[PDB]
This record gives sequence, structure tokens and C-alpha cells, in this order.
Amino acid sequence: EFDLSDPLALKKDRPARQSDYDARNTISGMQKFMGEDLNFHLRKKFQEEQNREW
Amino acid sequence: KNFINTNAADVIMGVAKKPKPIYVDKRTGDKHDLETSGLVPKYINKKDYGV
Amino acid sequence: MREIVHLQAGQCGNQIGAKFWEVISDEHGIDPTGTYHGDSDLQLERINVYYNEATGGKYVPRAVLVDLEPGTMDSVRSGPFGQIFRPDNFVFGQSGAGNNWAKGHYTEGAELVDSVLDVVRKEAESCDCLQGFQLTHSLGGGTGSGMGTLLISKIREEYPDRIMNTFSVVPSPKVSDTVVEPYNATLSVHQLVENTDETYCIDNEALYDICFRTLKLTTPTYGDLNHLVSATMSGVTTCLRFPGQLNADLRKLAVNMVPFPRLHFFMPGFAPLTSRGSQQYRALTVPELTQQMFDAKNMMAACDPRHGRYLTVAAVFRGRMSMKEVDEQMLNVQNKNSSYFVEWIPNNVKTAVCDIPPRGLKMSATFIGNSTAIQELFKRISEQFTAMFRRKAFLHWYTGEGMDEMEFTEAESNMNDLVSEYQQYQD
Amino acid sequence: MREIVHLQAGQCGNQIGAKFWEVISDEHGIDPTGTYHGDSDLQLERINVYYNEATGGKYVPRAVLVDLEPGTMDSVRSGPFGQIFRPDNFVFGQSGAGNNWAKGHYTEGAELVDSVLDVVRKEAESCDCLQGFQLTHSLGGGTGSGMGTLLISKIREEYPDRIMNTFSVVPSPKVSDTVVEPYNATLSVHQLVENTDETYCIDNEALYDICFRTLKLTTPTYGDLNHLVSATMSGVTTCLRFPGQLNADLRKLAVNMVPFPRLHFFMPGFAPLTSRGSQQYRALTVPELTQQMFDAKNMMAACDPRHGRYLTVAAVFRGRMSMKEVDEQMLNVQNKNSSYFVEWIPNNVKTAVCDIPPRGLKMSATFIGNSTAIQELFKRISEQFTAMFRRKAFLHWYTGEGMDEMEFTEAESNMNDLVSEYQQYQDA
Amino acid sequence: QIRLNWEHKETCEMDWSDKVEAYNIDEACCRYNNQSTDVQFYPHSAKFEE
Amino acid sequence: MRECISVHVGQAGVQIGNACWELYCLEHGIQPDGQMPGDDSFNTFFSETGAGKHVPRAVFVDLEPTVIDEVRTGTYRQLFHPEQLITGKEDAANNYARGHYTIGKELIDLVLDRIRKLADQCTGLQGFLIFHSFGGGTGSGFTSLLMERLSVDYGKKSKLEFSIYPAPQVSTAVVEPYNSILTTHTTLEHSDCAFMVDNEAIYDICRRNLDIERPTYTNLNRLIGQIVSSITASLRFDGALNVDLTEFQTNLVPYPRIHFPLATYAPVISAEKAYHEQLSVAEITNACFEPANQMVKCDPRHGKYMACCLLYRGDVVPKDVNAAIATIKTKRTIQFVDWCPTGFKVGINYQPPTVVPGGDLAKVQRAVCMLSNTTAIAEAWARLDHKFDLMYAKRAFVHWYVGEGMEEGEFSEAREDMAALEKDYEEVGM
Amino acid sequence: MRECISVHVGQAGVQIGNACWELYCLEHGIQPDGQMPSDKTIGGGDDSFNTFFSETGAGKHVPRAVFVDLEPTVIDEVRTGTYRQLFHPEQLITGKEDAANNYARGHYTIGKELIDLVLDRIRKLADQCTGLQGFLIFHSFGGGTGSGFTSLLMERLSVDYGKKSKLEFSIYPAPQVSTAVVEPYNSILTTHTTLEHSDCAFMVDNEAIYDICRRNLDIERPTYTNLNRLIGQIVSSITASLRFDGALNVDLTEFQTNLVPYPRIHFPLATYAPVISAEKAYHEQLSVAEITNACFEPANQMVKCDPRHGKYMACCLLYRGDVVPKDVNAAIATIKTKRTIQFVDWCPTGFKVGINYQPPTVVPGGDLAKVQRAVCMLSNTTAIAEAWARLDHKFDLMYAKRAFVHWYVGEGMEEGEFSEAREDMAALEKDYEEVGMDSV
Ligand SMILES: Nc1nc2c(ncn2[C@@H]2O[C@H](COP(=O)(O)OP(=O)(O)OP(=O)(O)O)[C@@H](O)[C@H]2O)c(=O)[nH]1
Ligand SMILES: Nc1nc2c(ncn2[C@@H]2O[C@H](COP(=O)(O)OP(=O)(O)OP(=O)(O)O)[C@@H](O)[C@H]2O)c(=O)[nH]1
Ligand SMILES: Nc1nc2c(ncn2[C@@H]2O[C@H](COP(=O)(O)OP(=O)(O)O)[C@@H](O)[C@H]2O)c(=O)[nH]1
Ligand SMILES: Nc1nc2c(ncn2[C@@H]2O[C@H](COP(=O)(O)OP(=O)(O)O)[C@@H](O)[C@H]2O)c(=O)[nH]1
Ligand SMILES: [Mg+2]
Ligand SMILES: [Mg+2]
Repeated sequence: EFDLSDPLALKKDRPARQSDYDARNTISGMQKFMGEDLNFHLRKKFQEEQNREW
Repeated sequence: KNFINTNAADVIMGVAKKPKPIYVDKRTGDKHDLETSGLVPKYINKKDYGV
Repeated sequence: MREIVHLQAGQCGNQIGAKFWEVISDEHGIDPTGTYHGDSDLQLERINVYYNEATGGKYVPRAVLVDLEPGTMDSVRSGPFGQIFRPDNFVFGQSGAGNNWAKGHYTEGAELVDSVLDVVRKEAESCDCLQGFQLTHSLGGGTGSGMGTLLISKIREEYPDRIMNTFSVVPSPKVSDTVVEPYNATLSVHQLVENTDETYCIDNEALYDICFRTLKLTTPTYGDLNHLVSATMSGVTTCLRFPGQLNADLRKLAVNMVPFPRLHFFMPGFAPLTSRGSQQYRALTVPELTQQMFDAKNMMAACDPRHGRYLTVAAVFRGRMSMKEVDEQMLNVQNKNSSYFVEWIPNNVKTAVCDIPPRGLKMSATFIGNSTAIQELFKRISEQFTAMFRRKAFLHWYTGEGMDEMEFTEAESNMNDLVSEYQQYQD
Repeated sequence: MREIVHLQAGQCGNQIGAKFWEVISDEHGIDPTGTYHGDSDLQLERINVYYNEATGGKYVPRAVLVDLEPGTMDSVRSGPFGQIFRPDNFVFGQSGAGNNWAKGHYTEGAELVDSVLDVVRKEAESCDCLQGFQLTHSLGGGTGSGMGTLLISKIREEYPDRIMNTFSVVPSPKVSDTVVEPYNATLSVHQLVENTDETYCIDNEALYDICFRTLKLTTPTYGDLNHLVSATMSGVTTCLRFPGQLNADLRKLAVNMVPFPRLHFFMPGFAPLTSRGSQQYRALTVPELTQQMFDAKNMMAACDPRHGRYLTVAAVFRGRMSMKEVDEQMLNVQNKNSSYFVEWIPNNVKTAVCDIPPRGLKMSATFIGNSTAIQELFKRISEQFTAMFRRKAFLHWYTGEGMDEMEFTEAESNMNDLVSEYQQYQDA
Repeated sequence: QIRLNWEHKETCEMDWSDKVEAYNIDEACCRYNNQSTDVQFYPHSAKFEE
Repeated sequence: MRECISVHVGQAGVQIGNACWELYCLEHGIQPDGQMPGDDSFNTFFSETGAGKHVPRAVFVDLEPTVIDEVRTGTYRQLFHPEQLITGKEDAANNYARGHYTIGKELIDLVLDRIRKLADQCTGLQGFLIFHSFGGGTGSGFTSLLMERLSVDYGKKSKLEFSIYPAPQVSTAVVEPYNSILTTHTTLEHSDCAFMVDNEAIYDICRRNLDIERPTYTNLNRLIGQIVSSITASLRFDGALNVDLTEFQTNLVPYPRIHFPLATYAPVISAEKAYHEQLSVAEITNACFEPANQMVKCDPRHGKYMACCLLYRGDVVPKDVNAAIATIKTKRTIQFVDWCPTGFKVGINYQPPTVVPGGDLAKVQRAVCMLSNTTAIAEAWARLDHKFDLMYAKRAFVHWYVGEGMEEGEFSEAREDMAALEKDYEEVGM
Repeated sequence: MRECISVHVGQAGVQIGNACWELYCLEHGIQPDGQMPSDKTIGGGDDSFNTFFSETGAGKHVPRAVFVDLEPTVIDEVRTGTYRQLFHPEQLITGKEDAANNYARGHYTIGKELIDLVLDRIRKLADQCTGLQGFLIFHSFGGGTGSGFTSLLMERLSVDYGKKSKLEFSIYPAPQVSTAVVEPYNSILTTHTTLEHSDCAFMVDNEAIYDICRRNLDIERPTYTNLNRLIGQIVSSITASLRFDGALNVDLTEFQTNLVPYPRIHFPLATYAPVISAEKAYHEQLSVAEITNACFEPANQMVKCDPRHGKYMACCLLYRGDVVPKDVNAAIATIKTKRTIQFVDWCPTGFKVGINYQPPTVVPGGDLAKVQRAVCMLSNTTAIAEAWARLDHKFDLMYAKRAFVHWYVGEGMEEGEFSEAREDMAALEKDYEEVGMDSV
């Protein structure tokens, strides 16, 4: 149990979501959601070009 | 208004502000309160004691 | 060993039960066809709490899915995890409830209550020592609020000594779907005080405030609000599924939270919620769980405890951590502010520590807190029951299913008594 | 474990705080991504006075950033060091105050305060032994002065044993930026009286007189005026971050310079400032700090102590230097200018020596000076209040948020006490 | 420059090792006195003075 | 032939017995799979069989399976016999009533059968040790039921207690006071000696003496095991003054209602503060009477000692022991009661304490464990009474106890009995 | 057998204790890391170090010291410096907030928290000692910890420990320069409350040692180490009769008996004569008469008061190195003949001498020379009655307007302790009068 009194754990600690795409971001770990919208801007511009040709 | 007169009278006709007592535990400087801890006798002084 | 039979009813109950069972199966390592593809051994040890066994190593859940229309559970049979639910557990009726408490309680759901009771009695006596049951429903609807309270009333006549829970979704004056949710909520919250051991409170206007002020989502859906409900639904039953330094089942939190048998309306909150852009500025440490879990901006009810007094407070930690730094932060909160804590209890807070964190995460915590601020939830609903009721607003819908106006009259003098029950400790 | 939670409010508050956090991070070796890339071992030993820690060796400051304009936050994130702040600590409203007091004290600033008082207790309770706060604001504007006197007023009532300072940018008469500023300046200085422990006065026309003449810059901007405000902001808090031969911190200075608790308006300065033409012509010796730090041209206020009396003097030195030459010049300026010191305090000068110089420099020194020559600052605001207030000038702008005209009346008699308290201690 | 520094480290450090062995020999020679044992006669050889 | 039968009740009992039996298996030369790679000094704890194995004389009891199943599939799974680790089906749930009446009655008879089977193999059995926790439901109710059933079957046999008393400031639960009062009142006449520990006090000792910030229950269990080994050392290792198990009761319990002593282990220091400091007999004797090293957060300078027992281990000499004791007999800080003119019992053992790999404490040559009986433990029952009043004025939590078959008069009679106990502690010191 | 427990309190006390305990490691054989390099007779060896160092089983010598502070940034340089393996970790006590130039914080509020932790550690050091002579204490009157807590430490040393001797070294505040504003109020309220609870008091001012270093040594622009290093040359010369062989031993009990006549007059004044630089020592012999006469020079005193305005009340002389006891006797008879130096009439004998053998130790980096002979002298003078007259002057000056008392009143102190602490000194300012007039 040296890790509980470790003075370098916060130095050698690594975040729960370091990047957007990583392996440990499943549904029980609640750092990843589906409603966060990425690819919203591209959906908006796709809809607007369809509106133009329409 | 005499501030030089009244600032003298503000401190004499009063009371000192007594602290909440504290004990420092370790050489690092860990400071606790004294009454809440189980050290000083406080609870045998109750009126419910021994009856 | 210690089984949990899951019951859920309504569109709100089924869309929560579709997301809770996805969380558990990722936590126990279950792929969407049934088998086990995990990596540890602790994932397969206590798996009979939720999953029954079948032939060929296939684990299917202990759920009963109830409704009154068929169109809700075709989107549950056709989702990602629609193939693991055993298809005889689905119970559906052909004509709905139509936002009516009466029609689901006396006419349409009186012919379907005895159809579900064959399913539960079949399978809750396949267990070896059933701990208790669980409901998840909506008080603002017609099926869960009218017939889900009918199943609660029937199974507490047959299995009395066990546990009942509800993750009830009481309505909201701000986020208001229907017009007639005052009548459905008031007639059901009188059915909750006599027949449930524990009962939480969930407002969709308080789940919105988490997805806008904490997780910063641009377009939250109902598929994100069900993620947060199911956060506080596995984190409560998490110490009889995994070992720990200090265990606590569902009954040990019932003993320590409710003083009097008519005072059991808690309100939840979950500790490591973090936005995407605020992700690398955080430290995953024990002080930073116990201090956002206690935040009034975090709670899963639309009532704030800065108006009332905390009767009791629970906390269920997960993850390998130190018992000294868990215990010093409960004394640190109880002593700074002795105006929000009741006096005839000297130590209000309970702690239990599991071992296995949520999958893909390091630490976690949950809050199950009993307050006298929960009475403003009822009187912001009972101020719109008697607003409608003095003019006999929508009453012809309800009287035609065989009730009387006395059933409407007793259900606010039972609701106001509980309001004045939680009131005498507020000062 | 002697922590400083640094508040800053207003556009003047935020873009001073963005520059103060550039000089601290270079002083402690923090690159703009947050991490630590220094070389020594004293740049990491006591860094928790200002910086918290996150995961991965990242350090984020203990700052809170407050404004009523949403368009001030994007100026903060446009600098080099705009990504070191945790994004929760920004507190932005939607509608500004716009050169007003009651708009910022009762109407809009009184409903923005209760979301900041969650954020300061968010951080003050997570310190091992908090020493006190700081504030940086301008009395001329409305966000910094209408609400920044209510930010002070709540936190003295909740935490009354700790320390509070203000680096107040009180308005100047010659650089008269806005017409309605004497009402904001007058009505807010009484809320500074009862609550604050220490208070400096940083006039903007005093900073212009340095950059025109001492540094000889052709085009000084506000980036070259926040440099001087923040070079004396970290020269006070420097010996509780780095070790010394004689120590002093924020509490010890308030003990020695404040003999009565209504007398806390100082006059900062900063010693080694030199133009580039006079750069190679200089000698880097000890009395070439004390000759400039005590020079009446060098002060950061727009008032002069040739008119009044030094009650006390502080001085903080930085650099490996000799205690005899540090101590003998203090005696040398006390004996010579023997008519500029009060009689009823006979050792008016307090001294500290800190070992570590600021990075890039060899020695340095910082001044804080308490005087009855700062009552001439308050009477010039009082002359342009009642020259303007007798004819009821802009009164409908203020009285329509539910002020009172007697509340205006009490706010010069609260100020005419300090201008006649400082007179009786000048007769002594 | 890295390999040059490691060469100089090795050189000064061999000097340190020789001084350690000579220090232990002179401690054992500083032990002795009259009624101490483990002292004995030796022939006079020129290797002693060389 | 000098056997001790250990009984562990509760999760505290199981998680303490893990560290204790690890220490014993490493103190003798016993593998984690029963074999030994001769002398019979193990025979007070381990019994040999016909397959070369040495199976312990213990009984682990819990009402909940997920704390003994880790023993059943841990490192030591081949050592423990499968029928010495008894598990219920559903726990007592912080309830004295459940742990005493409704749930402990299905589990009391099998443990009595196992204790009969173990005690019909010890030819020279000294007595039982009970390790339990006041706060928990099993460790209060079932432990008190076991103490009520032991005395009618074994009589004048020695039974000893290690108790996790409720800590003065931090507690894990809300319903600790009802459990504590209702176990004290009903075990008060069926117990011979009850040593106290407090988890908060051992937290302070691990934080301050050792440098282990953020300790854990295993770091506490190692020190508890060191204390147990020092108490039972002289029945196994050779000594200059042997202290048998039948003497702590005789020399620490003056009155049959006052059997509540407190424990200290003297050189609990780390591997950098053992390099700087010599650890002689006078230093380790003078450090047991220090109120910063006690294992209950209470101060004996506010009270009067009534009996003391000092156990010495290692490289110790009788005159150094004698000079240390006669120094501590001369402080005006250490005040004894009027009617205790002698005071002390001293025991001396040769074998130095045994180091576990992974442990905290360093390797030493000398150690002391001291069990002292003080009047200054009255404020503990005073705070316990006050918190029982604070809950019981408004009749809080009472249905949780009454619904499982116990009347409401037991609360009233338990508070009356422990009020009489407070007057006893008041009046014996004057 | 001849143990003495050093107590250091304050940043002034801690920084002095660094230079004192550097000297004691080279004066004996101990390395910075606590080992003698080798022992020529391992079973034998000399045990001279037991007055200061305590030896464990293996080889390690740990000092008999307690370093006290209320600010963390002073001791943490000791804790991670060269001598971080020499000191036992628990002897360096710190606080978390300093007492902040305040007698009230140092006595009543902040300093009354560490008092029951240092008293624990003092008993652990005072029970190793077979033959404890007395405690030494190093402090400064113008601090918070050096004035508040140190006045508190004497009071609970009187209760617990009885008559056991408690000698002081203090930094009395200099008359001209001073690094504080509330240095009067501390210096009055500490001198007043430690009259009955103190045994002796040797006083030195920083301004006076500045005069010697620029003039007698050649080092211009000194630093507080150059002042600290000279203080270690005084404490070693007091205690070197307890460790090294002597022709006249002087114990630590004989200073109070031979310099403190009356129960409110216990303030001698230190002086150390041959401090001359290593180029200016190349030219002049340093005989016993050349270094006896130099203690009596007011330009070589170690306090800023002149004894030519007052009467000597007693003297003490400690000699090191190569001195003949006959030539000691020749110089003292000479300094009696000069009528520039006057003794009080009721003290006809007025001396106490002590002759040692070990010459004082050269430390690398120090500015003195290697010298055979040395004198340290402690003399009690009536010309200290001019030092309280310039401290009455500067206490009442802030007390006319009652400046700064609001800091002290709300920190646990009633205001009536100001109008008794000075009015106590008024007796002491006229108590020094009645021993200053002849017996007609
Ligand atoms: N000091 C210490 N206390 C422990 C340890 N393990 C458990 N505890 C204590 O155990 C108490 C919790 O009660 P339980 O351990 O569950 O006792 P129980 O008899 O099993 O109670 P139930 O689970 O309801 O049957 C806490 O108050 C802890 O103080 C330990 O290793 N050391
Ligand atoms: N002679 C000498 N005096 C010193 C030395 N260091 C500090 N001083 C004195 O220290 C005094 C200032 O108070 P400090 O000792 O630094 O601080 P303190 O005693 O801890 O009191 P607080 O700062 O309030 O905690 C000044 O009067 C100096 O004369 C030193 O090394 N030698
Ligand atoms: N939080 C949450 N609320 C839901 C969900 N589905 C429906 N609701 C709410 O429940 C109410 C409608 O549910 P409803 O279909 O009438 O429930 P039913 O009558 O029992 O079938 C509305 O207030 C919705 O906002 C869900 O998945 N999550
Ligand atoms: N010294 C200095 N003065 C400033 C700065 N920013 C604004 N000011 C002065 O403050 C006044 C404008 O303040 P304003 O931003 O409107 O007040 P705020 O809204 O409270 O921040 C003008 O007189 C400016 O000269 C700055 O960064 N430094
Ligand atoms: Mg249990
Ligand atoms: Mg200090």
C-alpha cells in the first residue's frame, strides 16, 4: 500500500478521458456520452446545401 | 469628533477576545480543536451523570 | 444468493431499463448476444444478482418489462441490447392509458396486473435468497403511475418482509409535458408512502441542469438523461456485487437513513461528472468526490437543501482508496455548518467502500440524502392540484372509471399530512 | 499551506490578472500548457501558494475571474497564457453595468454575486491553511466597483479572521476617462473602509509618468502598465514563496504599517526600472535600489509625501545581498529627511530580505508606504462629487434603481471622516 | 559531449577506488599497540622502503 | 498443550484474523499451504494431522458471504479447513435485534458445535479469544449471543475480548449508539476482560509515529496482530518470567463490573526513525504512559490508574526493567488510585518480534505491550450516554429494533444499567 | 555526565543553531551525516561528546537539541540541507502560521498550541541525561516566537522542572537600527514576565557585531552567517570546560552564583577579545595580557552600551589554549590599577576565572585566524540602566496615543497588561539606581 502514501501518484496519474477516441470510454464509465454533439456543424452545412438545391 | 481620544477609549472599555483552544499534534503543524476531541473532560460535567 | 428482480413500467420505465441494463452488462462483460467476454474473475462471481443462467453459457437478465401500448417495446426489442432480454418477459396490452391515472389503475391495468404477477412469481422463486425488488416508473404518465403503483400494492401483500425501491420520476412545473400530471402525481404519491421501503425522487428539470451546467452538452436527449438515472442505480447495489473494505447492501442503507417509517424520500447525485473541455484540469482524488456530490447544483431532484435540514445522508464509494481520507471528509462537512444538519442525530452520514471502480474509470461516489427540503416538491404540486380542483377542471375524465370525489379528496389530506410530517424538523 | 485565493473583477481586473499570472508562471517555470519545465528545486517547493495540482503534473491557478460583460472573457483567452485557467472559474454575466453603481451593486451585480460565492467557497475550503485573499479592480467602472464592493462585503462576514487585500485602481483627475466616475469612486470607498485589511492605490496617471520618463518607451500601452502593477503584486508575496535571511509575509506587514484599523491606504513603488539608453551606464549596487524606491517620482499613486507624513514604511528586498548594507540605508534615509516622519512611532521602517531574485534579474526591491499624504487623493474626489451633486446632476441614473438621496448624503460624511481623521494624526 | 563526460567520470572514480583501498589498509595499521595480538616478525626486505 | 482457540466474529473479526494468522504462519515456519519445510512450539495455534498439515484452531464467523469468500479463494485457501469459516445467508444490517434474535439463532448452534469439536482436542486449553466490533450488527448481536451461550457450557473458563469500541469523533454509521449500549449491558456479566482499540487512535499513531499518510484497515490490522502476538508470546517461546493466559484477569480486574483496560505497543516507529534512535528498555517503558501513543483517544492524566500489566519481548534485562518502572513510579503525572499500593505485573520473553514482508514497522530487538486499567475511560461512556440520549429523546430509529422481536424496555434498562456503571467509575476513585 | 540541552526558538534561534552545531561537529570528529570516520580503538575511543551528542547502538551521534519555529520556511532549509541526516526528524518543530511580530499571538493564541508538544520532546531529551547541568535557550526579544512563546517556555519550565538552571542567550534589540516597529512592545512585555522565571541572560546586539566585523575583521558587507559564526565562538567557550581538560574547570552553575547578586538583576553583557583577521594576525603576538585588556575596551564590546558610564558588578573570564595561570594572575592585577575601569564598592573581589587547554577551532569559511589564546567574558554592569531608559522612551511614545494596541487586545490580551508591564520596569529602572550609589 505504498501507492496510497505515494508522493508521485499525481505525477504518474493519467486522466479518465485523455483523448476523444480511446478504448476505456464505455457506457458505465460516464466520461463518454452520445448527446454531446460533434459533427453538428457538418450536419448543418449539409442541410443548408440541400436547402439551396431544393 | 476626537479620533485620538476615542481610539484610546475603544480598546480600554472592552474585553479581550478569548480563543477557541487548539492543540497542535505533529511536528509538521497539524492543528485540531480541543473540546470536540476526546481529550479534555467535558461530558462528565453534565447534570445527567451517575443518576 | 442475493438476487434483485427488476420491474419497470411505462415508456419512461422501459427507456430507463434499456439504458440501465446496458450499463450493467458492460460492467459484468456481456456482449449483446448473451455470452461472457470479460477478463477478470470477479466479474463472474456474483453475477447471479442480476443475470440468470441458461444453456450454453448465456446470461439473460432478471427483468420484467411492462406497458399498456405495444409501440414502446418494439424500440426496445430492436435496439442495441434487444436480443438479450428474454422475450417472454415482455408484457404488453393493446390499448394504452392515455395520460389517465384511473384507466391504468382500475380498468385497463386491472386486467394486466394479473398477467405480470404470473411472470414475477414464476421467476422470483427461482432465486435462492431474494433480497428484494425494484421499480422504475414515471408519476407523470398513465401506465407507470397508475398500474405500476398497482403492482407495488399487490406484491407487498405477498412478499411483505422484502425490499421495495422506486426510481420515481415526479413531474415538474417548469418542464411540463401534459396538462393532467397534477392528478396522476397526487393520486400515486399517496400509494407510495404505505408500500415502499425506499423511494428516490427524480425531476427531468433537474437532469437538464446537469447536462447544461456540468457536462456542457449542446443537444441533450432522453438518451443522456437515462444515463444519469442509471448512474445512481448501479452505484447503490454495488457492494453486494463486488467485495470491499466495508460492505453495504440495500437493507443496510435503509436502516441508517430513515428514522420514522413515513419518512423515506431521498434524492440522488453522482460524483465524477466532468465536461469534455474541463477533463484535464481535474484530479481524481477522494476530496474531489465528496465535494461535488454534496453540491446543491448536482442533485437529481428540483429541491435545494439550503432551505432545509439534512435528516440523514448516505455515501457509497467505489474504487481502491484509503479509509482515513473517506472518514475525515464526513467529519469535515458535518462540523463547518451546523445549521443544515439535524440536532437529535449526532452523526448523520453513513459510508461504505467497494473495490471495483466503474469500467474505464478510477473512482466514484453516490449520494442518498434525506431532507426536509423534499417537502417543497410536494407543495409545488399540491398548489396546482387544488388550483385545478376548485373549479372541477378535468374531472369528467376520471370519475367515469368508477371512483368518487372522495378519492380525490382523501389524496390531498394524505399528501399535506406528509408535508407537515417533514415540517416539524425543519426549524 | 499559506494559500492566496486571487480574486479579480472587471475588465481592468481581468487584464491585470492575465498579466500577473504571466510573471508568476515564468517565476515558477510553468510553460503555457500548464506543465513544469524549470531547472531548480525552489521553483517547485512552495508553488502551492498560488497553484493547485491536476493530473499529469499540471498546475492550475487559484484564480477567479469575474465580469458583467461576456466579451471580456474572450480577451482573457486571447493571450499567451489564456489556457492555464480552469474554465469553470470564469464568471460572466450577459448585460454589463456600464459605468454605474446601483446597476452593479443592487440590480445586476447583486444576482451575479451568489454564483461566485459558490466558486470562492469551492476553493477556499480546499486549502490546507488559507492565509487570505486578494482583489484587483478599478473603482471607476461599474462591474469592478459596484459588485466588487459586495464581493468584499460578503466574504468578510463569512471569513473574518483571514486576510483581505485590494490592489484598487482608484480614478485619476487628469486622466478623466468617464464623466460619471466620481459617484462610483465616492460610494465605494466606504465599503473599503470597514472590511479590507490592507489597500493600495494604483493610479493610471502615476503609471504613465513612469513609462514616459523612467522607462522612456515611445508607445506605452496597457500591457506595459499591467507590467508595473504586477511587478509590485508579486514583490509583496515573495518571501512566503522563496526562503530568505529575514522573513515577512502579508500578515506581518499589516501588523507593522496599520496602527489603527481605519488606516490602510498605502503607496506602492518598485526599484530597478531603467531605460535602454541608461541601461549600460548603471551600477547594480545596493543603494541604487533605495535611491529609486524612495524617490517621490517613483510612486504608484498620484499623490506626494512631501505634503504629508509617513506613518510607517515597509520594504521587501529580493536577491542575495548583505544585511549590513540593507540595514544601514534604512537608517540613512530616516535620519536625513527628518521632517517627513511622525514622532509617535520612532522606528517607522520594516525590512525583509528574500534570497531568490526574479528571473532575469540579480537584485530588486519593493515598497509599501502608509501616509497622511493620501488624504489629498480623497479630497479631490470629494471636490468633484459636491461640485456635481449639489445640482443633482446624473442622479436619475442612480436613484432609479432604488437608491436614496440620503444614501448619497451618508457617503461623503463617511468620507469626510477619513479626510479629518488623517488630519488629526497629522497634527498628532 | 555525453561520452566525454562519462570518460571523465570513470577516470576520477578509479582514483577514488584506489584511495578507498589505501584508507582501509591505513586503518588496520592504525589499530595496533603493544598488547594487541596479530602482530608478528617479518624479514627486512627492500620492498618495504621501495 | 497450551492451546488458544480464537473466535473472530464480524467483518472486523475476519479482516483482523487474516493479518493475525498470516503473522502466526510466518512466526513459525509454516507455508501458506499447511506444510512445514522437530519443535512443537506451533502447538498452541496449529494442530498437526496425518498428512503433514498444520490446521489452525480458529473459528471465523460472519453473517454475510462476501468477506469470507475472499479467504476461501485468497492466498491462504489451502491452510484453513473448509468448516472453520462459517457464513450466514443475509447480514444483520447494523441491527442489534437482527444480529441477536432473528438472524443469529440460525448460526449460533453450528458455531457451538465447531467450538466443541476444537475444545475436545486441546488437552490443556487456556481459554477463548473473541475479536469483534461494537458497531456492526453481527459483531454486536451474535457476539453477545455467543458470550451468553459460552458460559453455560464452559463455566469458569477464561474468555478474553478485543473490542473495536466506537471512535470518539468519526463513526461509519448512525445507529452505533444503540448497538454499543445494548451490547455493553448484556455482555457486562459474561466477560472477563475487554481490551479496547479505536480506529481513530490507530489512525493517529500510523499518521504520526509511522509516516504512512492515508492508512488503511490492513495497516491497522498489522498492529493489532502485533499486540495479540505479544500477549500470547510466552505460551510458545521461552522466557524468564512466563505470563500464562489466566493472569491478566487476576491482575487487571478488581471489580466484576469494571473489566475495561486499554492497550499500547511501545516501539511503533519506522525504518528512518529507528536509525536515529536507540530503543532501550527505559525509552520503550516511558513511551507506554504517554497520552499521544494510547490506542483509545482518551487521556489518563485526567484519571487514576487501577492496575497495569507490562509484557516485554526481546533483549531485555530485569534490572533495566526495574529501573524504568521505578522511574515511572515517581512522576506526579502518573497518579494511582488510593487503594492500589502495588500496581504492576511484569512479564519477560526472549523471542524478538517477527517482521512481515510488506509491513510498516521496522525490525527491532525490544518491545513492550502494556494493558492498563484507568478511571479516565469514564468520559467514553459519558459521550456514549449523551449520544444515546440525543437520539432516544425523540424516539429515533426504534421500529428498526422493535419489529424483529425485542421489547422497548431494553433501551430504558440499558441506559439505567450504564448510568449505574458511571456512578461506579465515579465512586471507586475516592 | 555533563549534559546540557540546547533549546533554539525563532528564526533567530534556528539560524544561530545551524552555526553552533556546525562548530560542534568539527570540534569533535563527527561528520555532517552523523558518523565518526573511523575509531582508532573501536572498543575504546573518547566519550567527550556526551555533553552534546547522544550515541545510538551502531555509530550515530544525534544532538541534544530542539529547534522551535512557527514559520515553516526557516527549518525546511535545515531539513533538506547538508545536515539533514544529522538531526533526528522530530527535534525540528515548526508551525503553520507564524506569530507575526506580536507578543499576544506568541503567548496566548498561537504559541499556546505548540507548548504541550515541545514539553513532550524536552522530557525525552532530559531523561537521556545522567547529569544534566541546565538548559540553554537562544531567542530574540523582537519576534513573535522569540518573545511570546519563549516567555511562555520559561514559565512552564519553572512549574514542571523546579529550580533546574535555565540560562539564556538573547538578541536584545539594537538602539539605533531595528527591523521592526512593534519591537518596543514585545521587548517590554517579555522582559517583564521573565524576571522571576529566568536565571541568567547574556545579551548581544546585531549592530554591535556589525561594528567589529567591518573594523576588526576585514570583511566589509557581512551577512548573518558572519554574525552567527561569532556567536558559536562564545557558546563553545562557555561550555568547553565541560568537554576538554582544564586547569580551572567552570561549571554552568557558577555564572548565576558569581554574576547575579540581587534577584531582579541578571543581565550580563558578552565580549570576545581576539577576533582579528588572518593578515592582521600575521603581525602581532597575542599574549595573555594583550587579550585580557581588549575585553575591557568599549570599542570591542558586543553590546551598544558603554561601561564607562557605569560600575562593574561582577566579571567572569574564560581562557582557551596556551595560557600560564601565573600570567593570567599578572594581567588581572594590572586592569584593577587603571581608574578608567571602576568597580562597585560593595563588590571588592569581583572576578571568576577559568583556564582551559584546548585552543579554539578553525572552521573552513570563517574569517578569524588560527590563534593559541582567547578570552570570553561575561560582566554585569550598572551601565545597562541607560538601555531601559531608551526603551521606556520608545514604549510610552507609542503608548501616549495607544498605537498598535488593537492588534494586541483582540489577540487574547486584556489592555491592563500594558499599564503594569511598563510600571514594573519603573521599579527596575530605579532598582538599578540604589546599587549605583556609594555606602555612606
Ligand atoms: N479498527 C478496525 N475496524 C474495522 C476493521 N474492519 C472492520 N472494522 C469496523 O467494522 C465496523 C463496520 O461493521 P462490520 O465490520 O460490518 O461489523 P459486522 O458485525 O459484520 O456488521 P454487519 O455487516 O451488519 O453484519 C466499522 O465501524 C469499522 O470500525 C478493521 O480492520 N480495523
Ligand atoms: N544576531 C542575529 N540576529 C538575528 C538573526 N536572524 C534574525 N535575527 C533577529 O531576528 C529579529 C526578527 O525576528 P525573527 O527572529 O526573524 O522572527 P521570529 O523570532 O521567529 O518572530 P516571528 O517572525 O514573528 O515569527 C530581528 O530583530 C533580528 O535582530 C541572526 O542570524 N543573528
Ligand atoms: N427522464 C426520463 N423521462 C422520460 C423518459 N421517457 C419519458 N419521460 C417522461 O415521462 C413522461 C411521459 O412518460 P409516459 O410515456 O407518459 O409514461 P407512461 O404513461 O407510464 O407510459 C414525460 O414527462 C416525459 O418527459 C426517459 O427515458 N427519461
Ligand atoms: N492601469 C490599468 N488601468 C485600466 C486597465 N483597464 C482599464 N483601466 C482603466 O479603467 C477604466 C476603465 O475601466 P472599466 O473596464 O470600464 O472598469 P471595469 O468594467 O470595472 O473593469 C479606464 O479609466 C482605464 O484607464 C488596465 O489594464 N490597467
Ligand atoms: Mg457483517
Ligand atoms: Mg519565522
